[PDB]
Amino acid sequence: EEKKRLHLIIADAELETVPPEILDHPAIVNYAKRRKKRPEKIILDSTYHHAALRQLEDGERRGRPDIVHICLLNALDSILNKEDRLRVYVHTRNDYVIYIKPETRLPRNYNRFIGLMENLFEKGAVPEDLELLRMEKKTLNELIEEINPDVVFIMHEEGELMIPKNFGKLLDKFKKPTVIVGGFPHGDFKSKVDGVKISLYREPLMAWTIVNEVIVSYEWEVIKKF
Amino acid sequence: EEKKRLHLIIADAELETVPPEILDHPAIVNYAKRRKKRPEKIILDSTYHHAALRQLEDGERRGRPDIVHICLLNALDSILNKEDRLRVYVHTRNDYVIYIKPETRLPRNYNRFIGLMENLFEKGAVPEDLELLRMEKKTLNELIEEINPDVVFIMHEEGELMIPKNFGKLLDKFKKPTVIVGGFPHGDFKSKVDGVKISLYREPLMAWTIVNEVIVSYEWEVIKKF
Ligand SMILES: Nc1ncnc2c1ncn2[C@@H]1O[C@H](CO)[C@@H](O)[C@H]1O
Ligand SMILES: Nc1ncnc2c1ncn2[C@@H]1O[C@H](CO)[C@@H](O)[C@H]1O
Ligand SMILES: O=S([O-])[O-]
Ligand SMILES: O=S([O-])[O-]
Ligand SMILES: O=S([O-])[O-]
Ligand SMILES: O=S([O-])[O-]
Ligand SMILES: [Cl-]
Ligand SMILES: [Cl-]
Repeated sequence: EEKKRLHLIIADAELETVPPEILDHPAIVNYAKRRKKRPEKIILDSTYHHAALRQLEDGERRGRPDIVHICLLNALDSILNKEDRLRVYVHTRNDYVIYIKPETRLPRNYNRFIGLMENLFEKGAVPEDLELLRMEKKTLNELIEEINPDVVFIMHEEGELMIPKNFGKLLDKFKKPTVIVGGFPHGDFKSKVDGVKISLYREPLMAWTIVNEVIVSYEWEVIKKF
Repeated sequence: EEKKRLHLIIADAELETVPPEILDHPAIVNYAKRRKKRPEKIILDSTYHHAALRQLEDGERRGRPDIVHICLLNALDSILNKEDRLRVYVHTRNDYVIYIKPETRLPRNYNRFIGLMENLFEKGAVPEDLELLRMEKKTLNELIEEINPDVVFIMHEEGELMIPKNFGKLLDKFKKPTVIVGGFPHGDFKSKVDGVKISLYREPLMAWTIVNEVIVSYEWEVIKKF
């Protein structure tokens, strides 16, 4: 825990159980009936639950646990992760953080991932002994305080434009760089924290693409055998 | 169609409708009843269908359409794709090929992706006019013949070890390099074609990780503004 590592936060993520406001919406009730599950225990998924989101605040961007899934598959299966050069976290839109042990094997199947998220939200930590995933009430600033990095970067389409290769070289100049990528499909961050905004392209990209550019660019600097 | 581009083939992919042999397996019948769908029309998914795979040849590696989904999300959302430097194809374990127009927006949600695959397998091309996805009976060699590349690389854990950065530099020395990545979770390729085997790491990696390493490494060579 003294070697250089990237601390990557997928932040303001659209990962939540079904909003209390819409628990009785027919599309929710029908879905939960079919799944034989209590609605309040179910992970919100706009693919199934869109009809119920029409009237919800930010309804159009909520319920995107797919973004976290694909980001985490990309991050945890990375060479950077295997070389013990990555720590990854999820901060959700409702100010919960998920801590992930680096050795975690995330379900490749999305539906199995959702099942895992349902278990995590219910029990607070999974599995019982290992606690490969652990969740608690926490703001993005509180998380950053815990990491105590020497620099915070916020990946932002409007930030300082950098060639991805060059951003990797920049990250390798720090001991404990934190990079924040939004876990939401469009719009602004909800959590304004101090950090350096960095663009890698002058068009919007998906979170997983940004994850890949950052991780791969860093890999080729920080792993001396590369 | 004269600029350098990477032609990326996700090959021998575990993407198929339910095997004829197991259509009457209870786990298949129950699943298809629940989905109100004809079993033969359903995409095989080991997450739901594993009980029926126990006795099938290669049962343990079949029904992994998740691998294709995550590979294609990674490929199509890439900067390389946006710069018109990528052509991507799927060749399946049953000798079908899927051609993908570069502008295709793949469903981010896995279950919506499966629905799209069901439609594609049924109709041969989707959507009706656009034909962003098109499928036909075809071997991997026949596909390579169509591409007519100046080099074929086969990403293989046992191949010539290369630093990913350096493989990108190598790819940029060709006009029309084809790269093959297996779309199967473990084991050997089924389709032996002529090509140069390249390892990027001396441990096994998932297909999507290899996809990211290849695409990102190439990007930083082939896109002159990088
Ligand atoms: N062009 C871009 N450069 C850098 N980060 C980006 C870009 N497009 C999107 N992102 C990041 O991905 C998230 C999801 O699109 C955004 O909240 C942001 O963190
Ligand atoms: N270490 C590796 N180097 C290169 N390609 C690999 C490696 N591990 C797996 N692959 C590729 O990913 C596919 C799925 O693991 C394999 O069939 C192969 O194409
Ligand atoms: O059955 S309820 O606890 O999901
Ligand atoms: O990893 S499991 O979801 O196939
Ligand atoms: O209803 S059957 O055609 O899937
Ligand atoms: O892109 S759709 O699957 O959310
Ligand atoms: Cl929540
Ligand atoms: Cl098939």
